[PDB]
Amino acid sequence: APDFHDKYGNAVLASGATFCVAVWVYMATQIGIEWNPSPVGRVTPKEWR
Amino acid sequence: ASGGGVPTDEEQATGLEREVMLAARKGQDPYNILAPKATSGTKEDPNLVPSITNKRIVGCICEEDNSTVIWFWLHKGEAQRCPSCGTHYKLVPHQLAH
Amino acid sequence: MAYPMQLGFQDATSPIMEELLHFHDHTLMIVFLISSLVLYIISLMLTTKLTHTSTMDAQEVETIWTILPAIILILIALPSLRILYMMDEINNPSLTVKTMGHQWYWSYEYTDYEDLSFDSYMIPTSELKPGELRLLEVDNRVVLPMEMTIRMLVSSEDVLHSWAVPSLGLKTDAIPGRLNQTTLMSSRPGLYYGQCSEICGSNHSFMPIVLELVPLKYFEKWSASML
Amino acid sequence: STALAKPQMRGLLARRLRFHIVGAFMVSLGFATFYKFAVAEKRKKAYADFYRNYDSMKDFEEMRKAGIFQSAK
Amino acid sequence: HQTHAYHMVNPSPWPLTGALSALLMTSGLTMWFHFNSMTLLMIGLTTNMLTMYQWWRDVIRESTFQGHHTPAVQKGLRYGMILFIISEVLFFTGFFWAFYHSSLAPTPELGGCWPPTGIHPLNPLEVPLLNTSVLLASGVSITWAHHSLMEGDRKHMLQALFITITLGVYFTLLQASEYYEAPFTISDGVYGSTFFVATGFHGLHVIIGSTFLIVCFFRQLKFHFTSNHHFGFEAAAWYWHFVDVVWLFLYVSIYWWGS
Amino acid sequence: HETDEEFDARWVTYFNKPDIDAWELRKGMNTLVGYDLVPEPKIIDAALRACRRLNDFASAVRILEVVKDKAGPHKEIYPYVIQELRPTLNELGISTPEELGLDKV
Amino acid sequence: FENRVAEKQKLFQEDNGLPVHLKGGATDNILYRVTMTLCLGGTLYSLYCLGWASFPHK
Amino acid sequence: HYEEGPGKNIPFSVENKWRLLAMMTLFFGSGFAAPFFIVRHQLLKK
Amino acid sequence: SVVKSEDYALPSYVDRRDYPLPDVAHVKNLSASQKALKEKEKASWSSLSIDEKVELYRLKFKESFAEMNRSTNEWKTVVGAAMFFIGFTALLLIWEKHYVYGPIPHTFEEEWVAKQTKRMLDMKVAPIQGFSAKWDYDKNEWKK
Amino acid sequence: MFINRWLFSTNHKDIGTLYLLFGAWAGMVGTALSLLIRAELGQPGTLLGDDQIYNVVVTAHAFVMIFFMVMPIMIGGFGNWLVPLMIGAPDMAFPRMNNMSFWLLPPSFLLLLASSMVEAGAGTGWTVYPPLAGNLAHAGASVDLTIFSLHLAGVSSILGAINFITTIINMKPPAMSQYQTPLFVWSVMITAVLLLLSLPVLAAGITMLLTDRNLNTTFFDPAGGGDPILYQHLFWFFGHPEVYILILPGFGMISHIVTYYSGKKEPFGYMGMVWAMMSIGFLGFIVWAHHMFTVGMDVDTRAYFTSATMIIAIPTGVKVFSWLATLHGGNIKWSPAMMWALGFIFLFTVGGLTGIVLANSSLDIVLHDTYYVVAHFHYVLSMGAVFAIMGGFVHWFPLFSGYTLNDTWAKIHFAIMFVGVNMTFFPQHFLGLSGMPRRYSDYPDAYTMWNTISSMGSFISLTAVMLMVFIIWEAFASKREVLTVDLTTTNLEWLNGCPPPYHTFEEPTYVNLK
Amino acid sequence: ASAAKGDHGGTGARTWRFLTFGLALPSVALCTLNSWLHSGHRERPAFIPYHHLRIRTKPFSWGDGNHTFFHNPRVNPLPTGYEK
Amino acid sequence: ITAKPAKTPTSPKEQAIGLSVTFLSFLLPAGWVLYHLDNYKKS
Amino acid sequence: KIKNYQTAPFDSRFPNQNQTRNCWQNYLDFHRCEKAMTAKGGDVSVCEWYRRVYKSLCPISWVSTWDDRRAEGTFPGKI
Ligand code: HEA
Ligand code: HEA
Ligand SMILES: CCCCC/C=C\C/C=C/C/C=C\C/C=C\CCCC(=O)O[C@H](COC(=O)CCCCCCCCCCCCCCCCC)COP(=O)(O)OCCN
Ligand SMILES: CCCCCC/C=C\CCCCCCCCCC(=O)O[C@H](COC(=O)CCCCCCCCCCCCCCC)COP(=O)(O)OC[C@@H](O)CO
Ligand SMILES: CCCCCCCCCCO[C@@H]1O[C@H](CO)[C@@H](O[C@H]2O[C@H](CO)[C@@H](O)[C@H](O)[C@H]2O)[C@H](O)[C@H]1O
Ligand code: CUA
Ligand SMILES: [O-][O-]
Ligand SMILES: [Cu+2]
Ligand SMILES: [Mg+2]
Ligand code: NA
Ligand SMILES: [Zn+2]
Repeated sequence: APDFHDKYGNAVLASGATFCVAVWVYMATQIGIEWNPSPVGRVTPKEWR
Repeated sequence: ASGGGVPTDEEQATGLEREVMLAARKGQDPYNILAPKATSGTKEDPNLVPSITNKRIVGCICEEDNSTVIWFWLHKGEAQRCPSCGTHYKLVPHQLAH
Repeated sequence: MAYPMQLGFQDATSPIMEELLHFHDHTLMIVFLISSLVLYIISLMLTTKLTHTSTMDAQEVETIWTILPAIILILIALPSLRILYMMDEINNPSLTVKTMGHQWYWSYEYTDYEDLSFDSYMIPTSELKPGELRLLEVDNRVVLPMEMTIRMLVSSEDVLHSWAVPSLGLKTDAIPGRLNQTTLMSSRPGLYYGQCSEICGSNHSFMPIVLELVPLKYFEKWSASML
Repeated sequence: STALAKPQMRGLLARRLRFHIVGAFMVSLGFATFYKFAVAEKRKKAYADFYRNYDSMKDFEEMRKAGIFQSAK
Repeated sequence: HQTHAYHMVNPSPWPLTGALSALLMTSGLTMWFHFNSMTLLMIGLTTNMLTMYQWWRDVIRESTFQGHHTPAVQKGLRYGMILFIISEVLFFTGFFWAFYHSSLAPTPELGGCWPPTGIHPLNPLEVPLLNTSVLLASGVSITWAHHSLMEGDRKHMLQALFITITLGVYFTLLQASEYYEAPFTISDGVYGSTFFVATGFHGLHVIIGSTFLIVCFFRQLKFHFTSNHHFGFEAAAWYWHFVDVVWLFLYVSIYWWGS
Repeated sequence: HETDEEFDARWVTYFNKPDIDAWELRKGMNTLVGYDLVPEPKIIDAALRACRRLNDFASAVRILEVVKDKAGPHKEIYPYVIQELRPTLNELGISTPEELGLDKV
Repeated sequence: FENRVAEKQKLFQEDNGLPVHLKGGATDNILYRVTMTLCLGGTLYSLYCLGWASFPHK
Repeated sequence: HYEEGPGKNIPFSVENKWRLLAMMTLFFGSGFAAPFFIVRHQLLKK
Repeated sequence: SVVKSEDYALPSYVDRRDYPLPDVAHVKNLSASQKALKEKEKASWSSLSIDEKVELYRLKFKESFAEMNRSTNEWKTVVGAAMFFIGFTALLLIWEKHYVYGPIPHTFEEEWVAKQTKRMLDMKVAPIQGFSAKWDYDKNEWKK
Repeated sequence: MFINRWLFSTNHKDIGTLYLLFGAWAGMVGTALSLLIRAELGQPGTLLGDDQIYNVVVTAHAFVMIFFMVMPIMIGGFGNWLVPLMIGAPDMAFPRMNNMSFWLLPPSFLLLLASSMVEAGAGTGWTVYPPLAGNLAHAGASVDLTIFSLHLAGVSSILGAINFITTIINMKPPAMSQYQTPLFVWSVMITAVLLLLSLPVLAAGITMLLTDRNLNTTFFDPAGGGDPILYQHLFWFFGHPEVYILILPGFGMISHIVTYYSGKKEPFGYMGMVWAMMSIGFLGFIVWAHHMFTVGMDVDTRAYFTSATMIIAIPTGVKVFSWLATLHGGNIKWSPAMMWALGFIFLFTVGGLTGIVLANSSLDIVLHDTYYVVAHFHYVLSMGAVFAIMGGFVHWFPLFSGYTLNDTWAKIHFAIMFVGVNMTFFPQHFLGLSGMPRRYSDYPDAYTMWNTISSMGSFISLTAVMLMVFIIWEAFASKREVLTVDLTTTNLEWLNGCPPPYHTFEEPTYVNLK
Repeated sequence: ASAAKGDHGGTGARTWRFLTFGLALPSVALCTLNSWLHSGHRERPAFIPYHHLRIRTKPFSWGDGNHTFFHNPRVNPLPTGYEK
Repeated sequence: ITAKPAKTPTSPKEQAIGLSVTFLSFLLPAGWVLYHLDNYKKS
Repeated sequence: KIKNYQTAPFDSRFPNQNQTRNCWQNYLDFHRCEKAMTAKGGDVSVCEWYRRVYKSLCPISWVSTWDDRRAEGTFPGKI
């Protein structure tokens, strides 16, 4: 007699993983958060004085 | 120097306090103030556990100085054994209202 | 100052801060090794179907588990206290500067020869010049001579504050009625930043410290021009 | 057929424990050497090489010519 | 029917009324310090008094009139009172630590000296010494009252207990007169702060201990104590010796070493 | 403490007591599985013969499953111990858990 | 004074189902209602005083 | 005496799971909302 | 069979691999055929059928050790549902970004950071390891 | 009957239930204040206002978590429900005074919320140091309402310590020595001796603050010869014992949970465990000035407090190695409570180790008043005390209520909270080492990547708190009543059934001497 | 110390009444003579408005705010000196 | 532990309603305050 | 005689982080010296060492407050 995990475990794992990755990638990259990464290797220094 | 006028416990204790004080004089212990002393605990000489109802919890300290106590309900009927050391206990129900 | 994504201490600007860095590397390896060993045993205790559930004798193993930690704490404490005493050692400073904390800015007094004092306030974000650091620059920096032992004396004229410069290994509380002393010696010129380090009310986050370390002759002319 | 040989049947938990507590000890000495080299020594050598020929007036003149100081133009 | 000797207490409203009296006293002190009004405070002090009276009344009903203080219940109440007195010893340790901190390292604002410039201590050989003879004497008379009650002598117990209370009230009247005569006040820097808060909380404990002895005096007048069962008197005596020993530390430290 | 052989001899003794009762059979097995060992075939043979004197076929099967369980991931131990007990299994008509289908999850 | 504790032992052991704080008679209920009324009344007033004090009085 | 047993040794009813959801929502939700309303109250003063 | 709350003080049945012989049988009441089976178990076990032996096992115990020790798929439901609710949390952070937070300060504009980074190199921020040690002042570029 | 049972109680199990309900409500207040701190810090700039509103939220967050969530749940809730049952006693020694310890807490919490409602709140830090907390820099009623809220919580806990010590000393079966009482009962006995000796010294300090604010005393005001640093010695003479009072009942619940779900009849090394809790309680009174290494104390003082604080790692290591030895050999049950206890063993070890880093005063000059201290104490409080409270709540909820939780939902709740707390606090070590100060509503821009990650972790921890409320509703909504509990021979609190009757042990246990 | 005293067989009511009337109440009468002999007002010191005394950071919650609770006009000056 | 089947089983749909109402009870009132911060700040 | 003064030297009387008494003592010494010298018809120049050391160490508001209170006749130290 299959229980809830037997019947729906694979779909909850595959759906929850898919969902979690898609919504954190979207949040991290698409909405204007400023992570303020290191300028090293990234930023071309510019005259300020 | 001295003189009287203060009541004694014999005169004036009441309620449970008086019940305990009067049982003590009889050497009786209906309110479980003393630790019972073990028998050899064999099946011929079980520890006799008084109760007012049909079952009482026993704690067995199987060996002196153990820090773990083994707890179980002892039921009226044939003696039961501690599940750790096997020593025997037998329930002796009833009455306490003299 | 701190840089983005920084994981450890600001690089050392003074010999005591370098000592603290190597003492923290020593202590962090030990911290790493014991949390790893605990996580590993946990995993080892949880990954067998073999069982032993009868009473276990504790006395032998408790000798190991008290003596090996005692030996590790001695191995931490010995370099720890050597640094603690080295910082306290007598050193013959060349200059004394006082700083008084206030709500919400710092004043500085350099009164060994003439009566020099001034206030130092955060540059508001709307007034930063291009390239300047939000919340950390001040209008009047604490100019000091590089490569010289300086006695800093710290107090407050109101509530508690605390005067800190992480890259020199410095944090001394500013308490009204008390004059606390610390030593500062920078091995390099430059600008070295810190921030008030005891909650002091509405603008605690906005009363920073900026030291400017330069050669003595420049400090002497700057001090004359600030009179 | 062949009969099967008698295996070890006693002390299997304790034997597993001993083998892996030794293993952890060897691994802990391994990480301590690694860390002495990758981190602690690395740091001591970065500071000593930085200071070995460092010229503090040279470093000050570079900062001054870059405009950073209030007390030196 | 139980077969152990402990006391299952009837459901009671006094813990709630005592908690609400604490809310009304503290919100009352805040309205008095900040909103110019004593109204909440006197409601809380009144309900605190009513709670204390009915709770302790009910402990006398449970024990002298209903018999529930078997020896095991009385041994619990012994431990309770000992632990209570230890907590009060550590409350006064905080005020002794404040006094030694301030007096052992007098700051420039005091003149760098103790007693501070401008303070003129009381003479520890005048009313403070008299107060110390009064509370030591009261520890001797309450010991006489304890042994009289154990030897069954009602007249002498009451005589000795009355003398003890008289001396407690003498100390409190003497201390009230020295408060009024003293030329320094609680606002006279840390000397006046330490002196009036530490002797003031001790005076409060002498007034609480003397009220507890007066409860025992009236209970003894009503024959509540037997010659072997009288834990309320033993507790009041242990509390009274604590008030005497705190005063001996206060007299050595603040009135004599700190003058 | 004692040698292996001494330990085994006391447990063979315990289970060979002719008038062992059901409580003592259970107390013995549930205490013996607390130790860090799979019990020797000779201990198991005396416990299975105690089950036969107590007319308890099912507990004999359960003691064979407890032997397999105590061996953990050492899959060579149970088949060894069943080999050693094949003459007592045949003499007493004890079917193993696998012959009864009771190893199926 | 005469020892009247046995009279009070009989009163407070009467088998009338009263909890101890009400077992003395009609006095105890009046003193309980007084105390409870002051407590609950005084608590409502403290809540009114917090409302008043939580806003500026200009 | 008092009621004994599961669902009876508590000061709130669990006889109806939806009236219980409402009560638990009111209870936990009022503790979680109070600091946000306090902040709002402090911001609206000045 | 049926266990009742009012049985809580009686010896009870448990399946647990560390307590193989529990305090009571799984089934104590016996039908007529079951009674006859327990009489037949007093004779030689070689005369029991496989079925009869299984039945005697299942009167004494509830699950076998293979059954009580079985694995399950519950980890997939736990991990998947925990990733779901961690994913739901990012919705709450997207709502906060959109409705709660205003613009961040102007010091994070690209041009401000490029100038700020030049000034940090000019003041040799963290020149031994942390920051300016990663810039090549001879080449005027980040060290590769 | 409802007022008699729930407002006039004299029963230790119903008073424990009242404490667990009060602590759960205070945990939601404390969680909202934690989310307001991390919303302010989750992007650079200013969200709510300047540091006064911010630090009113930080100060209330701490007082609510410590005095209204952890102490009431561990000592008032689990201590009252479990201690009398684990010694066979029929109730607490002072069952009526026990009810006043509970009912003083709603008025203490009312005073705390009034302090935030009036004037501009008490933005002082939970340490309430002067002169910021004095009458010139915090004029008006807020700091006095905080003082009186701590006076009420102090009296509740001192009365409660007297009750627990008396009940554990005096009300065991006559044959049971204190070396036959379970470890959770030892942990509550030692926590109550720490409360009895430490809370009166906090009450003396905060009454001196009250009189400098309102009666013109000058204990902490140098103009009268007073000293702000004397308040810090009186507060931390209590405050170091206070953190041991927050973790010791947790160590006692972890020893029961690891023993039970390892299928063992006893914890490894019982007398070592008793020795280590009494050694930690004793050493915890001689180390307080490790919270004052930057105030200007003499060097030899700072060497003593570094050495004496490191010494604590020895007994605490004995407990951690003894919990690992209790798992060794076990028939391990991977229940949700065991997951919380195994999280606690590792994450409390990490937090305790960063506490040893901070005990070195030379290093603490650069780490004090930075987020490295906030990462240390949240590993031992959000991942230590709170993981022991969640392990004990899911382990004993079927005893208190008679109903089971859904274990799969509880495992989902543990997995979400474990990611959230670690996301929140691990990066705060980097913020501390790189110099971010405590009590700041905004930070220099370099600190933005780790403050953004730590506030994303705080929102994942909020999703776990919301899901815990639904899990408790689903168990009361479904009503799955308990049947058999394993290991009752070594866990006496379950032997009267679930939930146990209102009166238990009306006939005491029988325990002989032999 | 044994003190200078002697008694001990048992410490009973008769001995503690002997101590109360023969030692403790004579000590209180002696200390009462001694005090109620050095009494009578010694004369007040010049007023000096020292800033570590007569502190006022908040008005007192009674009176005019500037008098201490058991203010004695003869001996307690206000911050501005002795009362008229 | 062992237990009886639910006396009042809460189906998947009923769980989704209880979970959704519990989440909304925490999120809507705080969301309303935070959405309106600016209204309170400059007011 | 002993100029080229740079700052106040280490003083074994005050070897700890708290230097409040150093400042105080030297301000007292200076003012005591100066009162002795002004009295007996001598020269305040001999008091100079104390004056330099207190001016180095003491916050300007502390010296300002102590000078006001000496003028006012409320300075609590003995001079
Ligand atoms: C439950 C809470 C709790 C607990 C139990 C502790 C436990 C400890 N704490 Fe912590 N602490 C706090 C809560 C707690 N702390 C709080 C709230 C603050 C901030 C107060 C404020 O300012 O607001 C703080 C602040 C704080 C400071 C002040 C830092 C500063 O402000 O600059 C210090 C200094 O020494 C410190 C040290 C320690 C140590 C050494 C322990 C030790 O008890 C830890 C011992 C544990 C172990 C070491 C791990 C297990 C051991 C082993 C596996 C053995 C092998 C180990 C070794 C050989 C090292 N703590
Ligand atoms: C028990 C103590 C405790 C706990 C659990 C927490 C939990 C959290 N705290 Fe902490 N915090 C403190 C005590 C605690 N805190 C203290 C003492 C301070 C210093 C104050 C000062 O500086 O003056 C502080 C400071 C502090 C700061 C530093 C503020 C600054 O310096 O400016 C931060 C920053 O992110 C923070 C965040 C959090 C977060 C995001 C959590 C989250 O992990 C919270 C997530 C939620 C929970 C852990 C659930 C809570 C509980 C329950 C819902 C009960 C369930 C009920 C039953 C099972 C019966 N806290
Ligand atoms: C005669 C001996 C008996 C003492 C009793 C007399 C009167 C008031 C009662 C207070 C008792 C105890 C301590 C409270 C603090 C201060 C009072 C100190 C004792 C006292 O009475 O001090 C007086 C000041 O009172 C003032 O300010 C009084 C202002 C009165 C308001 C008090 C404030 C309430 C305090 C809260 C206490 C909190 C307790 C916490 C318990 C902790 C929980 C575990 C001294 O008078 P003065 O004119 O300054 O100088 C004499 C000059 N001729
Ligand atoms: C301005 C003043 C107002 C401020 C508040 C306080 C004011 C005054 C309170 C004085 C305290 C009175 C206490 C009366 C207790 C009466 C009840 C009692 O004494 O009860 C006894 C039990 O002891 C018991 O509970 C022991 C019980 C008591 C502890 C009392 C000690 C003080 C509590 C003080 C609150 C302290 C405040 C500290 C401030 C920092 C009854 O047992 P027995 O005596 O053996 O009798 C039985 C025999 O008859 C049988 O034969
Ligand atoms: C730290 C704990 C909190 C985390 C975040 C909570 C996630 C918030 C859940 C949503 O809160 C609702 O959000 C709506 C916006 O989506 C708000 O409507 C507001 O905005 C709508 C859209 O502009 C208008 O239609 C409404 O009238 C106006 O109230 C509404 O008030 C608020 O209850
Ligand atoms: Cu100044 Cu914080
Ligand atoms: O307090 O650690
Ligand atoms: Cu501490
Ligand atoms: Mg600090
Ligand atoms: Na911010
Ligand atoms: Zn036994």
